[PDB]
Amino acid sequence: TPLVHVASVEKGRSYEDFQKVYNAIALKLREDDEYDNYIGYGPVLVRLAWHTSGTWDKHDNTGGSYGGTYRFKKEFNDPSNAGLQNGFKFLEPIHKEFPWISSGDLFSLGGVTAVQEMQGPKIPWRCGRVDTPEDTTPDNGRLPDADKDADYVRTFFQRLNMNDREVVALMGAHALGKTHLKNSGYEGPWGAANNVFTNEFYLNLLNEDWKLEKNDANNEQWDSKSGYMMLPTDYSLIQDPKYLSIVKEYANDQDKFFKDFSKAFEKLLENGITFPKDAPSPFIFKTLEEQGL
Ligand code: HEM
Repeated sequence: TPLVHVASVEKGRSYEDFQKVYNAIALKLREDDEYDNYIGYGPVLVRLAWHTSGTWDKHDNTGGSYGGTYRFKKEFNDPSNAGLQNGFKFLEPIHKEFPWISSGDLFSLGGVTAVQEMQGPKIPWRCGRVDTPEDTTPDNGRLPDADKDADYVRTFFQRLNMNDREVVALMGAHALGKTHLKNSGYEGPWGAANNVFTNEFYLNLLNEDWKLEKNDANNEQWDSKSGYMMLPTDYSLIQDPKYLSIVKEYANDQDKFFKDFSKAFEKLLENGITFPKDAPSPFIFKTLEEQGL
């Protein structure tokens, strides 16, 4: 038997209210810019949007972005979530300013905000997630391991109802940010421009000379002479012939990657949620640049 989670618009709010939150997040991202050696909080916000959505299970409709359960200790302390506390504390002051927004809507909106402010595509976003109680927090272990191969990646993502194209598009977000030894047992960025959203991950995967090395934590990762790295799960995208075709596609067509990421990422953030027919349409927020702010 599967739960239903129906979206309920937080009371009386409309598009101008959520655009105000987006703007608060965007402004903080622009100011609090020294984090992680001047990478900024953009990438950890996108990670946080993904980890809070990616516990979803299509089979029983548990986990996912709806309940905003990352705020509970079982989930907050998932070893897979190590590092994400920095994104949570970045958002805490925003939530105090806008205490009316649910936790789900805030964690997911922070990811949308960060992608757009890092020059990525527009991501339509829908409000309505409702905080659910502590007993609904998912058990640890639902997020993926990095030391596996293409068959594991494909199987993992079937749980999230993601197909080959969606998975490859979604992994493009590893253009952003980096791995941190003390968080995950891997170290290094995937590329040079790690707080601008581009198709650089696919380019580097195809064009770099990758060498399998062991890092100071005794895990294997692929390293290049440029100073980039790839997780085994990243690198498996060029080992699997179906994945590789899509990697080449996104490497050679920026716009297509942007459109496919937008669709897949929205779906990720909305998995598990039922929207009434009279729910508002998806919002498309303007960036600070578009508002002239
Ligand atoms: C195979 C599945 C995935 C694996 C194994 C994986 C693994 C990792 C790991 C280990 C990190 C580094 C954390 C750290 O130690 O600092 C990371 C970072 C990141 N992941 Fe993935 N990830 C996966 C999928 C995704 C997806 C689908 C997204 C897109 C929403 C995503 C977005 C990110 C981002 C933005 C970071 C950078 C965070 C930061 O820079 O602090 N990842 N990932």
